[PDB]
Amino acid sequence: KHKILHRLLQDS
Amino acid sequence: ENLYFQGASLTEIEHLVQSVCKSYRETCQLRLEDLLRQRSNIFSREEVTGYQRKSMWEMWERCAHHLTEAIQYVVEFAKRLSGFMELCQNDQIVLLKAGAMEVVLVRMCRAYNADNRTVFFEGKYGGMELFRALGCSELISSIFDFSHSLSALHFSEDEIALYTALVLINAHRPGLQEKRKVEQLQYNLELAFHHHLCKTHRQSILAKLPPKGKLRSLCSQHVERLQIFQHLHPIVVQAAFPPLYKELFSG
Ligand SMILES: COc1ccc([C@@H](NC(=O)C2=CCC(=O)N=C2)C(=O)Nc2ccc(C(C)C)cc2)cc1
Ligand code: NA
Repeated sequence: KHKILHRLLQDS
Repeated sequence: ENLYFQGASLTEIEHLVQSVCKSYRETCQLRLEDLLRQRSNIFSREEVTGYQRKSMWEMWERCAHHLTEAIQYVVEFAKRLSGFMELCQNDQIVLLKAGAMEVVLVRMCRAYNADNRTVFFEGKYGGMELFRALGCSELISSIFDFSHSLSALHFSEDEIALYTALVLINAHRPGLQEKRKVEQLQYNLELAFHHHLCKTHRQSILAKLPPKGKLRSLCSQHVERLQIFQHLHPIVVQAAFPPLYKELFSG
């Protein structure tokens, strides 16, 4: 899933 | 895609040093000067007893939260790290899943006082006896011993910055799609770290640094102790453990 990690990485 | 994905000159290695040190300064979570001043603020015998009297599930949840908060600052450190955002999304996740916890364990030595063997936890300094309710004395003692051995190196903030960037940018992590790109990034970061040590006459610490298997063993023990806790309190993990924690350490 990696939902939170993807979000943290995308959130600029 | 990035200068540090190819061979870099001395001047570019010098810039990389300043870049890593800056990225770390902006993401270190806790100020070293605040940690050093708080060394006198130690938990009372009554406070230690109160933590020992807490249920296993409550201590696990408090510890999983604080660890999760520390990992968020590591994610921000990775994002500001020269070359990291130029890697693909799979590789960024691979590097953070394998390395975030290892970076937190290295960062931890700053919050650890070798003089009285205490760690900074929830506003004060406490010994390992504070975590007795967790029921994983081997893992806790191993983390304390590791922080104790790192404390003996007397790392500066700049050295922590550079070493910690290397802990994260590890081209040998299983699952890397752009292994050659990670390898070149690791090489330049190795050069930046060794250059700063050369410049500050601190190359003597190279032989005294922990073996890479020591950080992996601590992480493997963490995941193992999590599974034992999960068996005993599965609804505690599912309902009360941070989603980021479960994503990295459960699956
Ligand atoms: C960046 O390095 C650190 C980050 C956090 C801490 C400690 N913070 C807290 O206890 C905390 C309190 C309240 C809050 O909202 N968030 C965090 C920390 O997490 N300490 C710590 C020390 C040892 C362990 C293990 C040995 C169990 C776990 C946590 C220490 C060093
Ligand atoms: Na220390």
